[PDB]
Amino acid sequence: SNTQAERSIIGMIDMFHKYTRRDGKIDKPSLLTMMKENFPNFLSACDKKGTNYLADVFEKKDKNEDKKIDFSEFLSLLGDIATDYHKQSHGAAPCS
Amino acid sequence: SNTQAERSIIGMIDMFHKYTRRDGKIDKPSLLTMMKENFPNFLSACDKKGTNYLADVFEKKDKNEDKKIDFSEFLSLLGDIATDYHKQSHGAAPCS
Ligand SMILES: [Ca+2]
Ligand SMILES: [Ca+2]
Ligand SMILES: [Cl-]
Ligand SMILES: [Cl-]
Ligand SMILES: [Zn+2]
Ligand SMILES: [Zn+2]
Repeated sequence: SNTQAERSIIGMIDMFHKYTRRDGKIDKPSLLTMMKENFPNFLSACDKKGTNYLADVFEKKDKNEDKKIDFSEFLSLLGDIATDYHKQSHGAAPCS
Repeated sequence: SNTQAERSIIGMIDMFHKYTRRDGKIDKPSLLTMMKENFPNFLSACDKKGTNYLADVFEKKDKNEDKKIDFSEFLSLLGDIATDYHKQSHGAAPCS
């Protein structure tokens, strides 16, 4: 029986696999769809602050500039999102 | 209403906060406890392969050698765990 933490991690792999193309990477329109579908409250908190997270997320996370997001770059994105939530838990405003 | 993905991320912050000391970092015995409590099936799969993940995890993840695991180093650990699960989902053996 997996724990909540283990299920969470497995769920992130399964989420990545909803959006990959045949080359095992996520293209730009698919990454935006993934964000809208899985992080809509995160995105809404950004909006309220005047920030359109989807304007630049692909360009910021496509570190090797191959116009795809691979699993390592996907993990980096999740780490950015987690870092925002962590800042919020310390009293920061969202999407700072 | 948060989504499953957003709840997962928030859950990782709350998990980090179960184990921090006053300086907002996780010390070595606490990190091992966190692993045993939250990733026991992950650890058991390692064992079966002949790998004791807890022998070196602290030393591998304490990148700045301050004898604490801060949030950024905690995210790196989660990314290692996710990368293992991702490899498994592609047919690799666990804890490779
Ligand atoms: Ca890329
Ligand atoms: Ca450290
Ligand atoms: Cl893939
Ligand atoms: Cl903290
Ligand atoms: Zn994959
Ligand atoms: Zn904290």
